[PDB]
Amino acid sequence: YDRGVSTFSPEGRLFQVEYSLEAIKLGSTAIGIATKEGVVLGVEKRATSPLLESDSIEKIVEIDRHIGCAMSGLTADARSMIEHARTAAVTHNLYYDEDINVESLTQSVCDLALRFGEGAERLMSRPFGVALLIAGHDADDGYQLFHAEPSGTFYRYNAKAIGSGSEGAQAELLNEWHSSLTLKEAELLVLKILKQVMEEKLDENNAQLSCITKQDGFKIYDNEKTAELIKELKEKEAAESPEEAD
Amino acid sequence: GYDRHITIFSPEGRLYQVEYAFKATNQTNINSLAVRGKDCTVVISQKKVPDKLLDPTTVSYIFCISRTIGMVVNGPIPDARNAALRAKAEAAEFRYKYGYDMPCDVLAKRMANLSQIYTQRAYMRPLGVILTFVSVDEELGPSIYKTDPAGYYVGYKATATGPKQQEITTNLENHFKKSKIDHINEESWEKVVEFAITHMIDALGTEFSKNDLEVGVATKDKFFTLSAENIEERLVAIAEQD
Amino acid sequence: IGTGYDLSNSVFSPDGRNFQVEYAVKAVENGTTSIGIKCNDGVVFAVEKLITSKLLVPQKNVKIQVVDRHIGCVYSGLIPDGRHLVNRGREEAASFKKLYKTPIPIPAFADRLGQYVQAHTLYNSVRPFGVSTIFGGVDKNGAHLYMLEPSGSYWGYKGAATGKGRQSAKAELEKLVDHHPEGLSAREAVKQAAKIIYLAHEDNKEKDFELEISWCSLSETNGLHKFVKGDLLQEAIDFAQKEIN
Amino acid sequence: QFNPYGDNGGTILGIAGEDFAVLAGDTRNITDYSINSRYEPKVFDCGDNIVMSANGFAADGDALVKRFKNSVKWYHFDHNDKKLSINSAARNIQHLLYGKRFFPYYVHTII
Amino acid sequence: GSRRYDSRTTIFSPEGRLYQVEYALESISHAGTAIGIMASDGIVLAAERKVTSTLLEQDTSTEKLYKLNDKIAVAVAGLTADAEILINTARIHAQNYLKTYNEDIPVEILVRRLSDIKQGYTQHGGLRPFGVSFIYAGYDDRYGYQLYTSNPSGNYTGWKAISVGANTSAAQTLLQMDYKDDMKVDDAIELALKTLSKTTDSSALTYDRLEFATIRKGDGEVYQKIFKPQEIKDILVKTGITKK
Amino acid sequence: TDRYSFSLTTFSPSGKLGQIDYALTAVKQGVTSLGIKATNGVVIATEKKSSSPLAMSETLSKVSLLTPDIGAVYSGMGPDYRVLVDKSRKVAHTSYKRIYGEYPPTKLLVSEVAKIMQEATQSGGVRPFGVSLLIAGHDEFNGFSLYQVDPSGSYFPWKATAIGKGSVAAKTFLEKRWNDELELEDAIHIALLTLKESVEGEFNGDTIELAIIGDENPDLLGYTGIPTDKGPRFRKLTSQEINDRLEAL
Amino acid sequence: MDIILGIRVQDSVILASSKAVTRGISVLKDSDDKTRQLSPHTLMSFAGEAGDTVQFAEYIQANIQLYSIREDYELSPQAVSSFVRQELAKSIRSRRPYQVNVLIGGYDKKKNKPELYQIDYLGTKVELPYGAHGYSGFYTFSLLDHHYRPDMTTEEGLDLLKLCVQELEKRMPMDFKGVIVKIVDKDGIRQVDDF
Amino acid sequence: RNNYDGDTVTFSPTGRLFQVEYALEAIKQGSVTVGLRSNTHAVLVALKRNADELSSYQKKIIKCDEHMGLSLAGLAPDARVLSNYLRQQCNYSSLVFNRKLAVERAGHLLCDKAQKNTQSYGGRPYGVGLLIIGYDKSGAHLLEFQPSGNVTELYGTAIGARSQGAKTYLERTLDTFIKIDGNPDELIKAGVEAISQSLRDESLTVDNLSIAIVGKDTPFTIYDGEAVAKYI
Amino acid sequence: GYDRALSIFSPDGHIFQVEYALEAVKRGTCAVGVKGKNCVVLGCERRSTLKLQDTRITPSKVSKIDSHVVLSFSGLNADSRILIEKARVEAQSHRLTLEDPVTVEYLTRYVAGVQQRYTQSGGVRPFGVSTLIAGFDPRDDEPKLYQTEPSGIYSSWSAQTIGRNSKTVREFLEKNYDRKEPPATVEECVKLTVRSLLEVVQTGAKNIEITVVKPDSDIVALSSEEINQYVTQIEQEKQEQ
Repeated sequence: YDRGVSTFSPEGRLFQVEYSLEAIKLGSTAIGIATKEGVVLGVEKRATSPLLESDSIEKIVEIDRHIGCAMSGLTADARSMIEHARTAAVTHNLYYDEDINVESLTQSVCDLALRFGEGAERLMSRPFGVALLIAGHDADDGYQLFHAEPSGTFYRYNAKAIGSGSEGAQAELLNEWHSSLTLKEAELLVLKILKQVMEEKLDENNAQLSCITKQDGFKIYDNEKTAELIKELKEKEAAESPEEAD
Repeated sequence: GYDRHITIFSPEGRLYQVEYAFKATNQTNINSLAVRGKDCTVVISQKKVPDKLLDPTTVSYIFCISRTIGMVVNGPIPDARNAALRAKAEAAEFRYKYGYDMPCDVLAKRMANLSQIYTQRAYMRPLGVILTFVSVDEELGPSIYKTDPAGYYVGYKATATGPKQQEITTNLENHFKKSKIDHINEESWEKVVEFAITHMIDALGTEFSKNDLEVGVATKDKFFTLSAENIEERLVAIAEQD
Repeated sequence: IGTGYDLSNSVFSPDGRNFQVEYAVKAVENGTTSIGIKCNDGVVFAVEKLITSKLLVPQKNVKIQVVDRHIGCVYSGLIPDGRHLVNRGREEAASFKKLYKTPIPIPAFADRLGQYVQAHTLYNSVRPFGVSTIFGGVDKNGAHLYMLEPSGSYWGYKGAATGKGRQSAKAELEKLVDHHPEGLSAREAVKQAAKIIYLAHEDNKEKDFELEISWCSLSETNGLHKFVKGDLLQEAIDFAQKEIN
Repeated sequence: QFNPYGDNGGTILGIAGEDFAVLAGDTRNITDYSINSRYEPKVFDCGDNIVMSANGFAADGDALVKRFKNSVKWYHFDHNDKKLSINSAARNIQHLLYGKRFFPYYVHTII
Repeated sequence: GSRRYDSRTTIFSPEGRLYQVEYALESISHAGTAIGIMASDGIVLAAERKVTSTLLEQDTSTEKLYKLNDKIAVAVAGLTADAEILINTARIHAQNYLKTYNEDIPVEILVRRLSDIKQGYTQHGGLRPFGVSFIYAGYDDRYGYQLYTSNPSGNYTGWKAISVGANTSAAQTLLQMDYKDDMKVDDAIELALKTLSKTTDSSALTYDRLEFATIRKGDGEVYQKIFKPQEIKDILVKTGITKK
Repeated sequence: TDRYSFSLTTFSPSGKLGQIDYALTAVKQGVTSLGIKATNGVVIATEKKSSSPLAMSETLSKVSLLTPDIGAVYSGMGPDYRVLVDKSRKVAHTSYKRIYGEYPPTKLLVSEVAKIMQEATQSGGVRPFGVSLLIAGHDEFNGFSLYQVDPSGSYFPWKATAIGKGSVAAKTFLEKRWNDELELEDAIHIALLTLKESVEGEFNGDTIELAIIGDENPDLLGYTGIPTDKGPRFRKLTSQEINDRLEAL
Repeated sequence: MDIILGIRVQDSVILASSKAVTRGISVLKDSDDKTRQLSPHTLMSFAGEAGDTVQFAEYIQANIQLYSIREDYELSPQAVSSFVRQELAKSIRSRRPYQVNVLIGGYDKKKNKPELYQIDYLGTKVELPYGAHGYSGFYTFSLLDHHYRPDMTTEEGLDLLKLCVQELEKRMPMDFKGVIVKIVDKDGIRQVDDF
Repeated sequence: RNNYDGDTVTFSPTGRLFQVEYALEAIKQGSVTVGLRSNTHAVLVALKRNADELSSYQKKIIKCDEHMGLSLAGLAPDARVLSNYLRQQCNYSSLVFNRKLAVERAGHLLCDKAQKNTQSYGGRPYGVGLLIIGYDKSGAHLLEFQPSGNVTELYGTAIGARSQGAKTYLERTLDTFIKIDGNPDELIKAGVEAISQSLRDESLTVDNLSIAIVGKDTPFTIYDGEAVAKYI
Repeated sequence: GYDRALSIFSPDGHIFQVEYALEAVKRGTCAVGVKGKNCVVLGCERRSTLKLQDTRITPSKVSKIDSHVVLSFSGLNADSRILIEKARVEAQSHRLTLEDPVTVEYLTRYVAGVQQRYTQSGGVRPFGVSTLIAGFDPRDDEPKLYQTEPSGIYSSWSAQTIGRNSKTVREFLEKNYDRKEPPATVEECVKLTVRSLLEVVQTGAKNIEITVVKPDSDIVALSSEEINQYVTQIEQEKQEQ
């Protein structure tokens, strides 16, 4: 408190930005994988009690029919961001009779990240405490997955994990991704990585899946199809034997 | 703690920033004297031009606020010029709004109220300047009114400000106690200038040349400052006295 | 008694000083050398430009700025703060001209800049300017040369100098004032300014320098502020190179 | 009272064929019963193979043309040099025009 | 710049408390004692002047008991100036409700308005809270006789009998020992005077150190009676606390 | 830019407003002033402590007129008192006279000044006033009144009191000397006696200021022809009158 | 204007409002309820400029419902009338004033008495045994001046309203397509099914 | 330091603004970019940096106007803000005066925009360095801008990590590349060599390389992907 | 005017003011909500039981936002009043602009958004209140129960508790609540609620305040005698053991 909110560290970084990144590190798990057949987003619900109705954990939201979003960290902040995204998308339609590019939506969202500080147009006190995986499809750059941080910076990942297991998960992602990956393969991969990095035994109640495809747009998987995919991955991993002990 | 940094009360009930501004008022290390004549008012100040690269005509701490009011400042020249501009603007606005020239004491009270506002609000810092306004008010005659960074202001028969202010004050006091009048019984303003310079030489104990003094004179409906040669003529007259 | 009087601008110390202003002055002393010389019919400004590398385009990266068509300003210290101060001074001059038709007199412009800086030394939310500015020109009352410090204090000079080699320059200037009571000419003032910049460059002799000279003279420039270029610039440079070596 | 509107005459025409379009205009700029210029074009190329003409009040037409060209420039800046669809340009022109719904551009527009 | 000097008056302690709220409550505890008692046929307010001097014009002095409207009165404990600011705002709010609805202001509405003002001061603006505690005594056609209390925290509650200021613990103990739901206004007056005399930090209760008020129904109209020095002296000598 | 939007006077853990107590401390070191209420007038008095004999003490007035029936004196910081008197005159004119056509009563004007001072103790970026005020007024429905206003924004009605350095010694002297039947001259004499103790230098009409809220002075009205308009009740005593009353001490 | 009538009977208040809304030379609707239930025991009929009427009515309804929820209490009809009058009187001197006239009928339970208030778009409020807005009064008042009686029953009030409606349908240039009649009493608000 | 590095409004006793230096260090800890001009062209070669191998390479060159662009080094959002301001200024020039904004004036505007932030409480200096290439009525121009507010015109320079290698390569190659007039590919190859002179344990690939070219008869154009394969 | 950033991030990634508001919540009276098959019960704790307190006028812990949604809170009472006023105003506004009463989810989300804005705005501190919002959607019989915390997070719960000793009550609820068999009758729901409260309210039944919500805006507060009946019936079964 002895310094300003928009103060630089001697290393050349914004304190509040790094602290919000730490808060994101303490967040739930969100993994996205983009392939030529579509993008898949999977999140860990993380219900803090058995009496919490796990359905009321909406960590995968729809920005537009062609843009979906997954959140990690202080999910409350994400609310405002989501609004700014959704309206912006529809506004780009109203002004141009076309769908807004994924990169354009992500950039417009990031334009809010560093709109904090003191002084004053009044700006918010602290940066956001949530990171976003924004998946989408447009006719210009195909299927796209973006990582958006409260640092105002956004990257484009072929696959990205954010949250708690985000470190270890990312490593396995780098080992299991290829340009010829299919949609079902990406679904099972997200499920496997989530089952690894989750403290709880992964079922259809503490995890949520969603996919953006060119045909059906952004669709969130219901509990039944997610449970069927979980059983499929269980059968796959249980029946695999590529070992050579001797 | 921080009661020494802004204009808030210390546990002893004092405002340290006001005291430090008072201390800063003497940064110029120049002494100024002011006296009232029979129908005029004279202000003398030490003109100290250390650098020869300086244009000696630009070095001055006496300002012509209006056609009638003059102001001599003890303190740094930035705050001096700030107060000068503010006082000129106040005098002009008063003349416009109320139809007559702003009186000496009225301008002094306005500047003192501004200094008081600086004394009570945090974002404004006091001005490290002591302001002596002199004129010949059409209602009060010769008038000398002085304000300080504390928001205090008062009028004098004759006053002095500077590092050696106590000496000059005691000198004037003694002279007036011996004369038992509150002014310099002289019809000519040049003789009152000579009196002021003589008594400042006596108090400070140093000799002055024409380039060591600023002399402002306020007569009815005029305030001016003497040139180097007029000051030299006054010094010649003083040297030829007994 | 106490500590912390230097952590906030406008805070008076127990002795009666604004330590932030003096720190800004120290920041000024770290800058390159810039001088001004008032001749009989005008003023001449000169400045040293430290050549950080051969990659810099010569004769570019101008350091002397112009206000109205008759005022010249050269600032030693934080170049951006000097540019901001020049912008504010140009605004003041535009206002003065629009309201009074006549171009702003040099003393009026000086007082405007001084009030601006003095205001910048009044609040704990604004940093005092980190530059010392030598400016001036020719108005209806002849030539005027002024120098303004980060404290808001400004004065009229026969000659002024600031920066690293200021003392060197402040020496040479004092010679001229003593050896020319009648006054210098514009061309001779330009040559002397080139010489003085060359001499003061020895205090920052580490890297090479580029000379930049401008002048406003009633007869040589007809009262307009103009950059000395071409043959006169080469003459001044040769004069300085011969005098120093 | 000052009348902020005026008429400069002119006539523009637009036709669309199989794989082409054509926008034509007369080059005569006039005022009242006098000619201002015999060659003052008003059918402009804006890029992305989009031709526009706003005929009527010359000042409002020029203002609208400049605004639409600026809009296409910023649309290229803010969307990775994406080509501006003709329908997208039409919607943006609708919004440009309706911006002054209560002080309209006294021009009939055709792209 | 000015950040180093900001005390941040509206911030939470690690435990979940408001520093300035607690400190203002302490300042109020160091102030005069005020007691309100609600009876079946009226309400009584009593207060002790901490300013004690024989040269104090106690006649034209009203520093503890104030009138909001004609049916609501307040006993104050704490800073008198903040109290007067809040009293002016409360009178204005009551008169605005009257002008809008052409009906007298219900007591709880005024109390909640003042409490919300206080809370706003304990959540934004970075200003110090009001060091004042209020005892409201009023009558409205909905709940009848009503006794409320409010503190700098912005919280308000209702009471049959309550006390604020100094020695509130002993006063509450005595009141809880001697209170009955079926008391009358005179019994409430006696109880308030006895509690003040037992919880006073002075020698003994005297008329020059007391403020007294009664809201009664004596016809079907309520009377807001602020006691005069002689009336206070008479009720004191009648209750046996003094003699003359 | 005035970023100081936060309170500079906050509650300490001990339940104390530090700046209020420090303003009271600054008041205690001020020169002693006093007021005394009689049956037919009020009296306010204080010492005119000049800095140097070269300074004209009459040019600086510690007793000032608020309304033709209400005057005020102070103890503490001169400049705060001067700006407070200016604000008080302006608020008496605007917030009352321009609404009811009459000058405000003493209690309401004191309440307005108390509101100003409380805002000084609670608003952002400001310190409390370093003064204490003794205001003596007269209105038709409340008669004569004498009030004291402290930096805390609180005010109290006094039959007679004093503030400043020698306040306590003065106040005790007033307790043994006051009664509810004094005439105006008796109050003047008692005020002069009480002040003579709390003064160190000379004690004459040129070193003391004293004003009275007594009878109406039609000679000070400046215009005749309106029977309903009587003279002002406030009058500052001349040095000649002060010395004449001292000659009979 | 539209037909907005009200009659205060012993222990009830009856409000009648035309069912026709016509824009241009076409009757757009013949079943328009020009009333809004401000509270369970206070109803308000309205008529005036198109748009402003329903806007003002629903705004007043929202404010009254918010007050009822906030305090868990129903405002007396007098208080609701005073609030609506103050709103209209503040509106008249605004940039675009509301041009709506209202009749407010309510059964005050604390007094166990029916009350009827008439307010025009200017903010002139009156408590009358019977009231009307627009040209309707120009007829109905006369009838009432002859046929009203303080000790009437709700059925007698309905018959008097039927007489007023017959007179209007006989001597009015406009066809208001009948009226909706509502009764407000101690048991709340009901709507006469067949009038 | 500890008592003088909390704000941009506080001067150190030596006369230093520490927050400005911290922003400069934020620049130094960024991807490397280099600019070089002759008398007919100006080229920016940027080495885009990626988080990991599954991430993209953050864009480093931004187009401001059909005749002027810049490359960033450091904070991307501050670069976006400054580039949008520069776009606005060039657009205002073209619309109000039918004039292409001079590169020198653009540098002046950026310097003043930064000085605004390096003197006011409640604000930080920008955290990115910029290299501006532009072809105006005065020829080709390259500018280097630091958030201290200092902008300087150079024949060639470089910023980011290990920029000294590229700077020294340009210091030696000055007399060589200043003469590459009327040959864009050779100037691009010189820039690629300069940026290679600042590589440690890495090789230039189409994914991490971005080129920008402006000049006479050549609008400011960006080359990414296969377009840069001709220089790898 | 005052825009000082009070709620900022800490080096470990924590917003301290939010956690201290949560602590203030942990110091407030206990509140609990339970969902039945067709009803929702809200129970609240009374601060011991003082005798000089007037219980007819003191505000109750359960406040109605609309005719079909109720709100209980734990923490600072004043912040609760502010949130209740804002929620009632928003409910009336949604009725005015949508011609349909708000859903429990929508009101809950509005309150959570208000709190989140208060955790990210300058010159203001977060709310020291946690809220339990209960009710039934319009023309819908499915019970709705939600919880919001000072941090701005909102979530639905089969049964939940907030305030002091909420850990013990939450354990009791996780023990004695079968999702497959929610309390089918209102009596069973009230009994489970009063039992869960009595696990912490050692004092008498006066300390318990129960309200029951049933579809089509059927909100009824239980009398102290009914609470006494429930506590006596549960205690007699406990002694049987």
